[PDB]
Amino acid sequence: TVEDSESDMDDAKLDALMGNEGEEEEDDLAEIDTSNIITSGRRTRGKVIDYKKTAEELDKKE
Amino acid sequence: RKETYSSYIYKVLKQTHPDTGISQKSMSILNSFVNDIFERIATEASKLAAYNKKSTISAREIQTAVRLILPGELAKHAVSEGTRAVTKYSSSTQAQSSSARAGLQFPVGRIKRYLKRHATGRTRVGSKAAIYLTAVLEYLTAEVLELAGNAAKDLKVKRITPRHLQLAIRGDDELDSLIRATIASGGVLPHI
Repeated sequence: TVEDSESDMDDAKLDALMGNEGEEEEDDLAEIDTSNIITSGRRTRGKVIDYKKTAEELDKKE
Repeated sequence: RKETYSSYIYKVLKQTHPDTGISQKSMSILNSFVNDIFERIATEASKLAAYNKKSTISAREIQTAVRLILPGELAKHAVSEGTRAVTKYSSSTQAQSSSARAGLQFPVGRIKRYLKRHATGRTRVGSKAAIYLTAVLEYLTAEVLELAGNAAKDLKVKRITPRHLQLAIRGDDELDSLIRATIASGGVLPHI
């Protein structure tokens, strides 16, 4: 099947050939604010010791 | 079943954890979530946009949805990671590789396609969107798998099952009230 897949790359264009507003530079770059406190998408933490005991100590105290 | 985000996930599966052959259905629930949360957002975005005539689904459209969708805390990080993303993503320029510049090896063109075929409403999908969707997915997608992944293996088996999800999902009240997708296999919480 694959032969040069790897991210494909030849996709975001063939489909976003729509042109795209091009405002890419003005995407947003501003709303940033809670980025100095809440963090994730890299190595979250929780484990969540199942046994359900945590499903309660949490579904109630948390 | 078709193909699902099996491959790329498989990449976020080995990366999130090297011992995670993940249960097929756990791949269906996540995929269903990832697919459902993909809609919940892009749906409301496409909603407050179909009514606003905005049509131009920008970061602000999905941001609000994300803000109205996600309980908030998750959103707070979903919008923080999504913003910083357009930055490093646009910092250079779409002159290298979106499936590498977005900083997210998640289907940027295939999902962008889910926005073109599903929305098909003059949705140009400015760089101010497709990424916000790949960023929020890898965020919660990697999160649900991170909790159950590092836990399902520290609990008993590397091949997580809808059960470890029963917790990772019904456990986190927020997500629960937000996922409530299926859990029809490990959600052994009500009827015994």
